[PDB]
Amino acid sequence: VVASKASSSMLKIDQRNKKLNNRFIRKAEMAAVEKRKLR
Amino acid sequence: MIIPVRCFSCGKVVGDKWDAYLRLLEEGKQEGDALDELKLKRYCCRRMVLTHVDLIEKFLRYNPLEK
Amino acid sequence: VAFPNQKEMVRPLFVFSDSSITHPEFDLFLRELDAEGLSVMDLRDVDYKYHQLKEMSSRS
Amino acid sequence: DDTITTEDCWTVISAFFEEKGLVSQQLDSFDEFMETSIQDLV
Amino acid sequence: GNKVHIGKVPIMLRSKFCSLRTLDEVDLYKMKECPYDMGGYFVIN
Amino acid sequence: LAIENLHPDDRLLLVDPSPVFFLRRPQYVSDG
Amino acid sequence: GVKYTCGACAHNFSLNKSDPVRCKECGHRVIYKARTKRMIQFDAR
Ligand SMILES: [Zn+2]
Ligand SMILES: [Zn+2]
Repeated sequence: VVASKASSSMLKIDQRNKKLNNRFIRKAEMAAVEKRKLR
Repeated sequence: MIIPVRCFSCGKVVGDKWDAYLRLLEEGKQEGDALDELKLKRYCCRRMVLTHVDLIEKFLRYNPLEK
Repeated sequence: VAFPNQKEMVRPLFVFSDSSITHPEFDLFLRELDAEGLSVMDLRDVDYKYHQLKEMSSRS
Repeated sequence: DDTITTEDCWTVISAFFEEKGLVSQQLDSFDEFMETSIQDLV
Repeated sequence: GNKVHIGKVPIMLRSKFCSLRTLDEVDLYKMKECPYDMGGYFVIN
Repeated sequence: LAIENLHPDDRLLLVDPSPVFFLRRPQYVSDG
Repeated sequence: GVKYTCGACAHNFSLNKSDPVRCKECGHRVIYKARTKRMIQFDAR
């Protein structure tokens, strides 16, 4: 394929952002559900 | 298709900051911090770089019609 | 192909040059033909070659 | 074990769309028609 | 008695009998086909 | 090291002069 | 008399309104006309 530099950078950014989202959103949801439970 | 030259709302030139924005995002900076480092204060300008989709990288993958 | 003075040669197409044959070149070719004892193509044969090329180039 | 959050539901939905796709029913029906239906009609 | 030709059946794109089921991502560009195209339709005339 | 490796009391010293579930980080390839 | 371009190998050639519509070197059935030699001007607006 020989992808361009911009496309490779975008792929790396996408992988990092996917990992960060999968971590942070799940953590925030877990934090919220326990508070909603104890109320 | 490709990053617009001027911001639609006010008219600031944002067409020269796409490569710098991608370089900053490559280094792990967050999108808000990257936009702040480029001195994009007004959110009208921030939406131009934040919501741009780069389609020319898909058009360029087709074999050129001439040679 | 073959030079008159020299011997037979098998050559690829790209060796020939698009530039026109100069007067000294044709003179040397004539001198080599005279040395070997050969003649030049007849004007009737020249016209036949010209017509052949024109037919071939404009053919469909 | 551990609880299942909304993000896990979206992971499962992503798996669904990775396997099936959005027009899987058209292609599956046509593949069924070509593979076996023509022979049985004959 | 052998394989007699009875007709021509239109082929649904990206189905099992389509030429684009194979060809990976790179060759899909050489054939001037959009990788985002999903198939599921016929081409008549 | 990162902010996590910082001591909790030293983290308390980092006062602005938490993530929210509905602010995603933008992507470009999506999935499917 | 008028140039043409093949649809696959992008090879320039010409036709005389009597040759079959075909690329001379790869035999493709689809060819395109070449751009005009006139001046093209735009208002940049
Ligand atoms: Zn602006
Ligand atoms: Zn061709």
